[PDB]
Amino acid sequence: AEPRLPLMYHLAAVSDLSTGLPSFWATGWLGAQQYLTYNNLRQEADPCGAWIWENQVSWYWEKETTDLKSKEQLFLEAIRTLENQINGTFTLQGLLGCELAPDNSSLPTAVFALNGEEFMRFNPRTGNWSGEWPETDIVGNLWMKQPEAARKESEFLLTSCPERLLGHLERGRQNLEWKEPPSMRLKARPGNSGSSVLTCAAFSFYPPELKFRFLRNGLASGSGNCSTGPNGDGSFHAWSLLEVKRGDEHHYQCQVEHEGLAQPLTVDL
Amino acid sequence: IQKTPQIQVYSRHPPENGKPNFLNCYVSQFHPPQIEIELLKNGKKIPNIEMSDLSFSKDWSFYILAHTEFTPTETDVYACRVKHVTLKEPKTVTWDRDM
Ligand SMILES: *[C@@H]1O[C@H](CO[C@H]2O[C@@H](C)[C@@H](O)[C@@H](O)[C@@H]2O)[C@@H](O[C@H]2O[C@H](CO)[C@@H](O[C@@H]3O[C@H](CO[C@H]4O[C@H](CO)[C@@H](O)[C@H](O)[C@@H]4O[C@@H]4O[C@H](CO)[C@@H](O[C@@H]5O[C@H](CO)[C@H](O)[C@H](O)[C@H]5O)[C@H](O)[C@H]4NC(C)=O)[C@@H](O)[C@H](O)[C@@H]3O)[C@H](O)[C@H]2NC(C)=O)[C@H](O)[C@H]1NC(C)=O
Ligand SMILES: *[C@@H]1O[C@H](CO)[C@@H](O)[C@H](O)[C@H]1NC(C)=O
Repeated sequence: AEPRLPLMYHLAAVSDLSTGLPSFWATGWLGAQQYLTYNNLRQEADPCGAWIWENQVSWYWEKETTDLKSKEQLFLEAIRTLENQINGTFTLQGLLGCELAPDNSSLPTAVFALNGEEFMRFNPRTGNWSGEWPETDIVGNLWMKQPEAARKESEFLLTSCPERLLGHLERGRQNLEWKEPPSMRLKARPGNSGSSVLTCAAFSFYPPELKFRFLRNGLASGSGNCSTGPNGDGSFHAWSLLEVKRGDEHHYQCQVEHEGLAQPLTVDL
Repeated sequence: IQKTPQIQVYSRHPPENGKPNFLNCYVSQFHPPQIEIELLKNGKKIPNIEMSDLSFSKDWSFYILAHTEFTPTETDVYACRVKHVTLKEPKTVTWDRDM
């Protein structure tokens, strides 16, 4: 029901290193903000942004590093296997994590993809990997060569995850309750023949959920073509474009809705 | 499967000539992850820029952000240039001050 805060890890590995990418790397997120970073050319998991100042139990960051070094070995070996029985290059990705149940117990997630498409899944309550593709077998078989693997992956999801999540909900309450509204601007510029383009821009807001609505003489008139992107410091940036008749620009306004605003904010040219 | 990159350029704070700010080039929705990106000032590469961690979304496609400190002026032109397997030639995109 209520906003259910998720904790998720994003994992990847590649064979082609001609553009300077490391062979394996990962990031970790609490909802929409990044709290962790890690890559094989450095061997250590580090906190990001404000999390650098969170008060944690002394072994916290050391345990994140070890659980991740484990996953790195499974991924890199899976790549070399495929590179032996098949021709070509590969990219392997994983999405692992959880959410808290009413009794503070875990609700898990575990899916994998090869060269851009889902090809496998893992069930922690039973310890098994599934899927329906020739590669599913090549990889799943490799990972079953040692029984500890299945057990460790099961613990990471059903014990560790809910533990770290309840812990951040406690020590990082301040960061997690972040509700900052956007700074706004509305401007007009030349468009196609006989037209002007209006751009509604929103700067430095958090969380990312936001809603744009253009108004004409005070009435709803469309949402426009919109997009959003990261702003460099953890906050977000978004914009929406609407095409209107040259000379009628002054009739239009922009209105936005966001959690950090007591109510909708209306903006002028 | 391959996917061509979407490329977007914008500033962190509302822009003003003669005032310090930060320039962003957001590259997303691509696959494979191998890629090259550079920021330009009047046709010439700008040295020592920064780059976020390479991440990805629910549909598996990749994304990343390139950025640097800068002070806009009336006459200087800023742009972003990228190379990727899905592109027959380098793609250069100019900054639009209204974004
Ligand atoms: C809001 O968002 C709308 C939708 O979002 C997406 O839209 C798509 C299309 C992308 O733009 C995404 O990025 C958006 O997210 C948005 O869309 C609306 O606008 C687009 C863009 O105009 C519409 O579709 C476009 O159609 C183009 C048509 O291709 C020609 O033009 C391109 C240049 O723009 C060329 O790159 C392309 O090669 C082609 O060029 C022409 O080719 C002709 C044939 O070869 C050639 O003609 C011959 O010429 C010779 C002489 O040389 C002879 O004369 C001969 O007889 C001729 O036949 C021409 O010379 C040549 N022209 C040039 C200049 O070289 C696509 O290329 C575009 O990629 C794009 O698809 C889109 O359809 C429309 N939306 C809808 C729903 O219809 C909308 O604009 C946004 N609104 C706002 C306010 O922002
Ligand atoms: C779950 O955690 C909350 C917050 O500490 C606590 O009040 C509650 O007793 C715990 N267990 C259950 C079943 O709610």
